[PDB]
Amino acid sequence: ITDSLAVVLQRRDWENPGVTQLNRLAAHPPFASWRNSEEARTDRPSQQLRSLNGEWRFAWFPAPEAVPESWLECDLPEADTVVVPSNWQMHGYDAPIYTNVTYPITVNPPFVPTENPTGCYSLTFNVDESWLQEGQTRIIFDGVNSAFHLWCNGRWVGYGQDSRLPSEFDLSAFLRAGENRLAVMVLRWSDGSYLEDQDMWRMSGIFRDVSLLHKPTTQISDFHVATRFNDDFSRAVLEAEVQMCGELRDYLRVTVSLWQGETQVASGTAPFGGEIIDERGGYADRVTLRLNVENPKLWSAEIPNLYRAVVELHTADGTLIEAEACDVGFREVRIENGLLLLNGKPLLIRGVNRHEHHPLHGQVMDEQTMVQDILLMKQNNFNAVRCSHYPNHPLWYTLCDRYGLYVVDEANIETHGMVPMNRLTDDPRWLPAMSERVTRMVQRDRNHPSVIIWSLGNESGHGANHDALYRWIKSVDPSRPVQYEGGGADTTATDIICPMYARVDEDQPFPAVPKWSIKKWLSLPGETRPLILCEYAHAMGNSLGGFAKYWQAFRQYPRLQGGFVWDWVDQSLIKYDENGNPWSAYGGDFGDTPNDRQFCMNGLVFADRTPHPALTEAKHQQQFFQFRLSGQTIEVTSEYLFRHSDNELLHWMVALDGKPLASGEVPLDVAPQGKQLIELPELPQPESAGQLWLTVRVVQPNATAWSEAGHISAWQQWRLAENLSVTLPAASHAIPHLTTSEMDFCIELGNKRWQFNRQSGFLSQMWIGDKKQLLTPLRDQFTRAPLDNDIGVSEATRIDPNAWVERWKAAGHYQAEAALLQCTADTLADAVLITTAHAWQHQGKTLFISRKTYRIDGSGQMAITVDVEVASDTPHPARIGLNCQLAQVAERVNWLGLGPQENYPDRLTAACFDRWDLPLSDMYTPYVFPSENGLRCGTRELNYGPHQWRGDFQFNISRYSQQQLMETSHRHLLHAEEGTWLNIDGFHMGIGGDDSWSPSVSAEFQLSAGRYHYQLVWCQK
Amino acid sequence: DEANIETHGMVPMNRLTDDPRWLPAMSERVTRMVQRDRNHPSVIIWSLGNESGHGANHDALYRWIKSVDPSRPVQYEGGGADTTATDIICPMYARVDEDQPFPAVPKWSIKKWLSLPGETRPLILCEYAHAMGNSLGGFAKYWQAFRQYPRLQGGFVWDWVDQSLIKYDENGNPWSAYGGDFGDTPNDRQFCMNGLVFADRTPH
Amino acid sequence: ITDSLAVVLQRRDWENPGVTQLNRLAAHPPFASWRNSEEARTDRPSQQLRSLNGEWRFAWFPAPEAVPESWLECDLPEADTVVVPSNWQMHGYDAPIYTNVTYPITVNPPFVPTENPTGCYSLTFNVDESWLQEGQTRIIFDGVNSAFHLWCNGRWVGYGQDSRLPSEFDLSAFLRAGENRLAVMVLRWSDGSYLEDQDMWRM
Ligand SMILES: OC[C@H]1O[C@@H](O[C@H]2[C@H](O)[C@@H](O)[C@H](O)O[C@@H]2CO)[C@H](F)[C@@H](O)[C@H]1O
Ligand SMILES: OC[C@H]1O[C@@H](O[C@H]2[C@H](O)[C@@H](O)[C@H](O)O[C@@H]2CO)[C@H](F)[C@@H](O)[C@H]1O
Ligand SMILES: [Mg+2]
Ligand SMILES: [Mg+2]
Ligand SMILES: [Mg+2]
Ligand SMILES: [Mg+2]
Ligand code: NA
Ligand code: NA
Ligand code: NA
Ligand code: NA
Repeated sequence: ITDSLAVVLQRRDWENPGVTQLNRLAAHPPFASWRNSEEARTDRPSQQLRSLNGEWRFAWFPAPEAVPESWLECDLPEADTVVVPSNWQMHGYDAPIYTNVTYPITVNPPFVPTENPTGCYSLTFNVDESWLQEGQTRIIFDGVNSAFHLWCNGRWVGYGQDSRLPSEFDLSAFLRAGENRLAVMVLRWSDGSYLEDQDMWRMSGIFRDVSLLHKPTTQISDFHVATRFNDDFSRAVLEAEVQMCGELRDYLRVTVSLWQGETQVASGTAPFGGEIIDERGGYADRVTLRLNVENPKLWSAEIPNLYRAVVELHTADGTLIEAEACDVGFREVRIENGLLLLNGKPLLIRGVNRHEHHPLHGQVMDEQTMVQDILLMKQNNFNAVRCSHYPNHPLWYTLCDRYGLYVVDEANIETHGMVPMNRLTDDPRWLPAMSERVTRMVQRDRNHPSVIIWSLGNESGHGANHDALYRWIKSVDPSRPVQYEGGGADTTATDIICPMYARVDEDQPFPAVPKWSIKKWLSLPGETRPLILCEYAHAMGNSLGGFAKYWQAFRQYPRLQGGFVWDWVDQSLIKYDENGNPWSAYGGDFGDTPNDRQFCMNGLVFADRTPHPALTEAKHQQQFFQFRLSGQTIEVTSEYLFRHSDNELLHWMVALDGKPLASGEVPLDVAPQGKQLIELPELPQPESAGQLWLTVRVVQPNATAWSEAGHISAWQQWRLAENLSVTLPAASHAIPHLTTSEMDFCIELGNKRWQFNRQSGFLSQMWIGDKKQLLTPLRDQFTRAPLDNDIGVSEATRIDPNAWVERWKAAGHYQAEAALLQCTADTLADAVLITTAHAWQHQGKTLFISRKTYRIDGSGQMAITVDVEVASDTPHPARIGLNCQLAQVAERVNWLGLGPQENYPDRLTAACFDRWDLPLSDMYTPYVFPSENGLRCGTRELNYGPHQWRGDFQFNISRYSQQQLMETSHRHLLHAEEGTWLNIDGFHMGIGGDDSWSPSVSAEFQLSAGRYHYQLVWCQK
Repeated sequence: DEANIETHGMVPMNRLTDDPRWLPAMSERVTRMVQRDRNHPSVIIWSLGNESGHGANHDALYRWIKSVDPSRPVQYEGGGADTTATDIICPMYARVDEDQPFPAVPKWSIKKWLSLPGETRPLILCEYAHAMGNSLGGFAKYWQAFRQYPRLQGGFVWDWVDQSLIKYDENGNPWSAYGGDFGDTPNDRQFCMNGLVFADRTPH
Repeated sequence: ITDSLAVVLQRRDWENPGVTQLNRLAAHPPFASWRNSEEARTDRPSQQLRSLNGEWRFAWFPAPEAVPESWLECDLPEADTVVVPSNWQMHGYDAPIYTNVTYPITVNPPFVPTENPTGCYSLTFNVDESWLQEGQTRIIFDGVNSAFHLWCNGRWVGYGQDSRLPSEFDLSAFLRAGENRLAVMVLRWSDGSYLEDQDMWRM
């Protein structure tokens, strides 16, 4: 009766910040309750641990109040069978929502909306009775979003809040032998929601594991590990504190053993009872052991050396009651003199922020995925990750511990949508709620070596609640520093200056919470902390421009110790078309309102875990080896702090315009932070004209746990020389033949023919034989299909006048009208010469002026010359080039320039100058939300079909016009056009990326010169 | 002004104070006081309570106040009288010249305490000169020290009035009662009597 | 029904450190709500402020569970008339205890003892309706030791812990014009007790 919904729901615990849990047990590190040492030791699987994951019964309701009492007793008829864990929105029950800042619900804390989607989960299962006899049996919910009530065998059990941490309950008193039934009522909204405003998809359900744990009545209730070292790390002290629950008896003992794989390194045994702590005594129920270790093996992202620790609770006679264990890593994290140190050295964080997201599973995680991520990261030179913005699936930590990644554990608190942001955080009333959120995380994760920094959450302003919490940790766990960006990134609540989106050299002086250039920030009067950006280089779409600027600063300023890119994967979901075709969806794609469109897409990889081109730039900028070239010597520098170049091969090679003339292989031998000199054999001195370039690569001969054999970890290239061509084109036996008409001019030469329309002034068509070559005339082009960055947050409804796109639009760039100023033809002794002049205008203003010359000789080549003038008072144009639609369509693309991936002016350091050949398809970048893409710069020769272009330009080539791209919102809606679209740019604006909601392209990358010149050569084979 | 928190009987004393679980409870206790009394000029120091050992909960609370009300210092004696949780060294019952070196929470002579390596805070005894019955011997010793050492800024005597209650004899005669006088068990007898004045407010 | 003891006491909020209050308003400095400057200025007395101190009706029980639902509705027969504020031990209801360090009860947080002396206080009073028309009306307990539940006109209102600070509740929705009745159930032990071990008389 009191177990009745009617009654339980009476209280509406989900609308009371004062109630965050009911009868939930206390937090702690991971238990298995092994009943055998070896097992625990070898991390086998414990039988006192049982998963309840699988098929369950589900039913959905628009509101809690609509639930039926029967439910408690009996399963429903209309119930469905579902797999757990999972997100109900992923099963079509309701929609997933995608907002960033704005709360999905109405802001009226601590009130949630009357219509609050309820998910009734139920499960019937059997229990061994042996369990029922002795010991304790509890259930564990690794993750339930957002809040929920629980019943067992018809009996009300408890309540819980905080979608990201475990919830435990003692079932011991509700279990019957044999068949039992669980009834979990889960709710979308709760007061907890107010603390969970992360910019992610808003979902719900039992998205994390469910289990049962059988523990002895007298058991290990908790334990902590700590390492201490001597000044040189030649000796450590493992110190373990253990707490027990149960019946205290003098024959109880505890043994802690340290293992190095097969070897037992140290052991210690003792009886309960601590040292005096105060006037009343000590902890009778605790005990602390101290193990000494000589020449311990240190743990690091570079070399995750691990040890295993075993905690055995037993009697004096030797009888074991139970065992617990964990992996241990010897490392010391400390901030000293402005620097963040690890094991004595100063780190350089090559980090990234990462959400728990699966295109198919929603927020549900699994080993497989996790590992994928890890491997990728490692493979791309990352060494750290930030749990944006809640505690992760437990397994994660282990993996990181094992694989080697620095981690920032972050509390599940974001109140982004409040106003002002710290409205809650500065309120005592919410303190307790917040507290729970921090404390619990700590208790759970504190023994993992990979965790090196605690974080109080994200975007929640700065409030006293923070200060208090910050302090709490400090007292409880002094082994790791604490950071928090809210309220200015340098408050009393952070041990590190951890801004987000601060620029390298430019200040953004917002009131109250200005973002200084990072170099300046460091030097403010009185400032002494290290600086690490919690978020930077917004990777939304075609982005990452400027990345190198950061890396360079990082490398030059000691106190700038890196940052975490934003972010790992796109938060895109799959949908299907009627043909059962899957496609990537984003904000509003589920009729979800309100929503933030593509904003959920900012990763370096696609949800499927396929890389965006940007990834490469990252990998390159983050390499662990740095090169210097001096004469014939290569200087190599190691950015490793702990390892030696023991799996490194250096391949080098020389080529002339793509023609390889020499290669070499040299094994690396460099100590962490050391230098290696590399002597080059005498280099070739070709006569032929061209550019001589040197290229080095670093290879990993042997595979690793995270990499294959032959992995490339670093590269670098240099231009050795140049041999200017002083040659002359041999004579032609003939010369083109001009032919006027009213409409045009005709140039003929053999099978070749070119035509220029006299009204438009453009080269309208050209033939080879009887084959027309263009579907569209060759013309000047000044715009681009806006990048995400070009758009920012401008919306049709709510336009952002400073967005590039906005300006371009307003300027009429997108719709200016060309006007022939002049067009003439002339016959020279050795060729035909055409000259034109056009003007683009808009509303009486002249934006650009394009003056060209086309000169066709007897060799059949057409040389083009372009000179443009840009009004100083118009917004710098996205680009300056030409375009046309070629009638032909080929398989491959071959060029001599920067490659092979997409590269832009402010994003091309990772690219190499060579000869590339790819399939047309590869020249396209399937950004979910479409825009200008696939460009390659620094090109000297381009070949497609019978065509060849020469000069010095950048280009792109695909089947989609810029207009198409510009007019389509999803990749899945593009359809190839008739021939091949080609854009050849003399110049192209940068892409930016410092952030995606303001103009982020640096001046050096803007087309602000006023006058531009370029030349080109076109021919056929 | 002192928060309503004493866990004296725990064991060890900070059993609760060092537990997150009790944090919220404790919090309420502090926060609320502050919100209520902060505008009174007479209040010049906030105190986190009494005899509850020293626990993280304390640190957090200490900090909270500091942030919210920077106008007054915060003190707390628990756990040694000189923890990170107090702006002042505020022991109770430390002697003028003699040290009482209890393990973990020794009570140094107050003159010595001041000079410990690294110590810089002022010292004010939160409790001293136990006025139980025929007492107060030695009082002058303190006063003199106080007067001679700048950093010794005084203290609060323990305590004002006797905590005695009235009872009646059969002749309807009233009489002062103490521990166990109500059959109350267990009890601490006269210990409730340590004032400078009698409950009626008549001076000792 | 949900206002029923049977139901309310179900939860045993007094044995849960997680629950320290229910529907209690937020803390703040002292208000009078003067409606005239001068008054406030000269610290006169505000009429938006009313004392409920005086004679009330009291009844004592060895345990909460022993209370009678009737109580909610109707005053008791065996109820006594008492002055408030006051300490029930001072009226002979039970004994005052004098321990210093040692807890008066058994140490088993957050558990309190089954026999936990309950004091049922009740009060019937009249409310001007003008108050009932506009504005907000709340009640204020300057001090209740140690924990307690509250009802107004038969309706369950809230809960509170911490014997030394005020507890406030908005009555606005439970008041009727004219006659109203308050029912306050007060408890000796509560989880709060674990935080109130001062060496003083336990009342
Ligand atoms: O990828 C989204 C990021 O948004 C930033 O917040 C911006 C927000 O995008 C913008 O709409 C608003 O005008 O300004 C905010 C600046 O605080 C976040 F800060 C990032 O962490 C991402 O969520
Ligand atoms: O007036 C009583 C005072 O007792 C002190 O505590 C003593 C206690 O009296 C004694 O029985 C025990 O052995 O040692 C305690 C020392 O911590 C208090 F500290 C004072 O504040 C008074 O309560
Ligand atoms: Mg709640
Ligand atoms: Mg956000
Ligand atoms: Mg309680
Ligand atoms: Mg005491
Ligand atoms: Na640096
Ligand atoms: Na985003
Ligand atoms: Na002095
Ligand atoms: Na006393």
